[PDB]
Amino acid sequence: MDIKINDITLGNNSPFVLFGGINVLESLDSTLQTCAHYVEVTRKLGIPYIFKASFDKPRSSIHSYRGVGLEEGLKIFEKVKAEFGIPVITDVHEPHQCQPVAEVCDVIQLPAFLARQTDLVVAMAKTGNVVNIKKPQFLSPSQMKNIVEKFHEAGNGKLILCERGSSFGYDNLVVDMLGFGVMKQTCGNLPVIFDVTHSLGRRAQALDLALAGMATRLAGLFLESHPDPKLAKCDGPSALPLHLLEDFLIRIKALDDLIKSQPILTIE
Amino acid sequence: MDIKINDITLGNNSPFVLFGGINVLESLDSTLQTCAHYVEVTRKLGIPYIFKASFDKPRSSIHSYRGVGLEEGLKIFEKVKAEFGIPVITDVHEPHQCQPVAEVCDVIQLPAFLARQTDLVVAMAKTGNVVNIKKPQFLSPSQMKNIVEKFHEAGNGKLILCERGSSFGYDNLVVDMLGFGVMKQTCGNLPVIFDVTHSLGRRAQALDLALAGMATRLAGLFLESHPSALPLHLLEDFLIRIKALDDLIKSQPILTIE
Amino acid sequence: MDIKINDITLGNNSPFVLFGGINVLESLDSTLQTCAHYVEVTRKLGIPYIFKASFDKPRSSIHSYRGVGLEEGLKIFEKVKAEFGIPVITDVHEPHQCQPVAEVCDVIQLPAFLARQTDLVVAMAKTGNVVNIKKPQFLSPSQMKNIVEKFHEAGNGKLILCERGSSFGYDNLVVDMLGFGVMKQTCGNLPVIFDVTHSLGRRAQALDLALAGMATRLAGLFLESHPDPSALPLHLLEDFLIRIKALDDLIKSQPILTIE
Amino acid sequence: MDIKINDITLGNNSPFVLFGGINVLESLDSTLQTCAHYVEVTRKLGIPYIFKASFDKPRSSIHSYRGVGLEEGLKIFEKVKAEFGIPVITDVHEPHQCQPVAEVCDVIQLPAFLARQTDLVVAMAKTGNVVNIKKPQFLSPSQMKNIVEKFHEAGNGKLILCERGSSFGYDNLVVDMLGFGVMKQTCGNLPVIFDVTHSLGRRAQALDLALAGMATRLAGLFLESHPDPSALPLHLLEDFLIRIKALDDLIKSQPILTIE
Ligand SMILES: [Cl-]
Ligand SMILES: [Cl-]
Ligand SMILES: [Cl-]
Ligand SMILES: [Cl-]
Ligand SMILES: [Cl-]
Ligand SMILES: [Cl-]
Ligand SMILES: [Cl-]
Ligand SMILES: [Cl-]
Ligand SMILES: [Cl-]
Ligand SMILES: [Cl-]
Ligand SMILES: [Cl-]
Ligand SMILES: [Cl-]
Repeated sequence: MDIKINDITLGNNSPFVLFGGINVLESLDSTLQTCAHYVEVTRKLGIPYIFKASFDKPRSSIHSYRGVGLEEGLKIFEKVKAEFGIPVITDVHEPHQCQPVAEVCDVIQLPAFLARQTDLVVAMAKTGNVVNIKKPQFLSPSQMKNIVEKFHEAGNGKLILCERGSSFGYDNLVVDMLGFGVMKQTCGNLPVIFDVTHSLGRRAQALDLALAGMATRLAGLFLESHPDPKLAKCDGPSALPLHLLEDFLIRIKALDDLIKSQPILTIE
Repeated sequence: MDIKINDITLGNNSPFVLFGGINVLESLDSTLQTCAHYVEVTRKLGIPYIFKASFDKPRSSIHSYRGVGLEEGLKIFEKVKAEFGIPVITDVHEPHQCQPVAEVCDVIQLPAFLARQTDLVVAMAKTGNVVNIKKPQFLSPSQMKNIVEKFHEAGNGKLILCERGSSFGYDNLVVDMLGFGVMKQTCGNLPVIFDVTHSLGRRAQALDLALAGMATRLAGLFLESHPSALPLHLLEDFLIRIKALDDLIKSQPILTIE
Repeated sequence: MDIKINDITLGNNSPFVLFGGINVLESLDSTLQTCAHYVEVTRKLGIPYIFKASFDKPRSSIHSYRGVGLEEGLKIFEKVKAEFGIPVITDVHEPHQCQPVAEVCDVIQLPAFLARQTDLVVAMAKTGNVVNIKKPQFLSPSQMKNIVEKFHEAGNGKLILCERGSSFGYDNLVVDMLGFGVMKQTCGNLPVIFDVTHSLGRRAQALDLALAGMATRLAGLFLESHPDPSALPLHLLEDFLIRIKALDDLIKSQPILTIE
Repeated sequence: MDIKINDITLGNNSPFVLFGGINVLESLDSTLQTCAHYVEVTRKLGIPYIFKASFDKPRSSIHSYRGVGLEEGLKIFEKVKAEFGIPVITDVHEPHQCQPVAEVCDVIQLPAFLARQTDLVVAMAKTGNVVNIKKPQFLSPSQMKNIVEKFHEAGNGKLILCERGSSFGYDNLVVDMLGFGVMKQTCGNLPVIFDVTHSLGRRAQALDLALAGMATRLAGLFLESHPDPSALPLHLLEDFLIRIKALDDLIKSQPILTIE
């Protein structure tokens, strides 16, 4: 099943869509600057693109920076849309936020941590917007159908499943490449995308992991990069250096183009 | 570090406290009847007891029973407290709930899935109530120190750490019995309790697992019962065993291996 | 199902048996000295005791110490048995070793890393000796019935199942305390014992872990001790075992409670 | 580091080599028929090829078919080499087997289950043959360096590291795609290959898993087939390999990008 996000076609047998940006909104200028680089690179290479950012980071330490908030975040997203003409994605945290965020933001994201909170799921469903569901590290690929069921019952079937790794002992994640296939098979072939950033604790391996994931035939890649850099723990420890964006994406796109040009081979 | 909950002294070198009750409040009478059974059994045996129940089930299906809700829930807890003269514990899911729930409920519980929601942690901290922190299946015993830090930063140090198992592959949980010690050593010897019910698959294994856990020298046992859950009629036979073991473990000085 | 080892009754509802000793044999004197400490303490407390040691360490690095070897190892074991009149246990690594080792050693042990080696299982089985099966970190409790079936087919039912923890991510073990019961239920209630030593992170945690395991109602406890792989400090042996026994006596004094 | 195996260049930046064959040798006839198909397909597509088979299955249940055995096994291998002029690979289980197996078989394989058995490692190293090290499901990628160090100490540096998945709870494996990079970085960029067959549960997932692995830039792919739970249907080999080769050629055409 494909989903339409404005001009973009999202689906497991379509050219991959980049859901790309930064961990959290810092300011209007930094946002436009970082977004512009993503927009120029994506236009150059011909990759469908949706700008990603959180306006709030609700797990942040008490007196540490957590974002700009809902009011100024939505203002920044409005400007990104007006300036670049692209779709955007952000995450929602309380049921009340859903309708107003859904007015501006084209895709609304269910945090992995809140993935089981029924009122949030219902509230998101009611908006009618495309929804990105982050798969929790503690949930099996087959347990995702229950979240999908819940959304369907609440009357919204435009769902994206986003992989971010699974708990592997203490203080460690592993990405089960077989999980992509299980989610395709058991959730009606909804678009599946890969959050390579949050599957990682360091950036050196980001390309190898991304390429492996995309080799499995996916609707898209979800990725964060540094902005106008805030070094000491501000951008996320696995964020890609922004200047490498082109060199990175050119390889992802070449791989994706190859996989998608070959018909699906059933092994029976 | 010991914590006072009315007359109860809760601590890792104190007689174990039973955090016992049901999954969700359904009706006043049903709650009173089941609570009465716990109260009678625990007073008979001489085990400090705190009655547990949720007033809402925020994660259950659209097509399921989701509880009596806050307003009704608090009324029931008020009645439980007045009738039996015991403390109670419930979970909270939203910052705005904390102050009203904390007016009635002696212990307020941070749900595992919300363990890292800062706004909730702050709102719970501000009540000044004793807090029960549910340890998520995906967090290491070391990572728990970070939640404890948040609470301290928010001005509340009356914290309980509650073990409920850790993720072990897909759809399976294992309880790392070493994690109790790691939490004790790294989180300032705050009270550690064991949620045996949510650690389990089959109820058949509940005594064996509860005894294993309590053998590591813990402040309390957290369990649910039903007339998954322990059958309510077996509560006395079950508690006799836990108490015998707890009393034995606590009668022998901590043997430090070095 | 109980197993008799000379005058010892080993079983999941009998007083726990201590399988205790050292990692590797080094010399006669040192072996007698350490066994003497164990024997003194276990005789005093009234705990059935079986002395454990390897004669070989086949995974050790090339330039590391490996033990005294088979021939010298058996002589030491003969001497240990002669002096103290207790049963002994050692591990075997090759089919040919099984018969001569079994003539001397009361319990022979299948190493975790070789637990699936059919020819080794067959040769151990044929001795008719009591066998201790070390559960591998990568095997589930229900996969152990496959090892048990193998011993049965080869004609030996005097089997002990020995828990030592399970792979938990990279570089960590966790002991699933529920696994004891699953092995009890699906492997015909064979004696289950707990290797607390090879389960462990740092020794400091040995008492807490041993007590947790024994709380589940087990046939025995398996530990190694150090000079004073985090073995127990030898000078703490008595204080340690007083607590294990006290707990084991309490658990065993109460009839099994079926939860239904 | 590259390894020469006859005319084949094996390395993490060379065209991928296929280590392909069957679980176990049953007869010469059946071996030749299956190998013939591999040879034809790999020749047509231009993929370097090494035929794989075990002559023995040391972990099978007692009365399951265990393979033809060493003597008959080496004869079959000799005929494979004579008929097709290709290199071959097989696994060894005892030190005494190593020199005679190494005479015939170009690559000798250390089983996952025996990975830490020092005597076998040493006996394998002394042959001077190319060695495939199977990574155990319970060893971390950084623990592999210790096996490599042993082989280096015992005189052999022609080593291949073979991924086959890691323990993930009970009776489940996961392949950590990051492990390939970690092995390359910490073990001197030795050739790393991927056993998709043993990593798997249902054969339906074989292509996706294999492509994912090879996307990480590897020296080779390791698989079993069968005319027709995990083995690839022999008739799909061409279609399968067309896709692996297309992905491999692309990845290997692009300069390594280090994220800095
Ligand atoms: Cl995110
Ligand atoms: Cl956050
Ligand atoms: Cl998560
Ligand atoms: Cl990482
Ligand atoms: Cl609860
Ligand atoms: Cl719930
Ligand atoms: Cl949880
Ligand atoms: Cl060893
Ligand atoms: Cl093991
Ligand atoms: Cl193999
Ligand atoms: Cl085998
Ligand atoms: Cl293995």
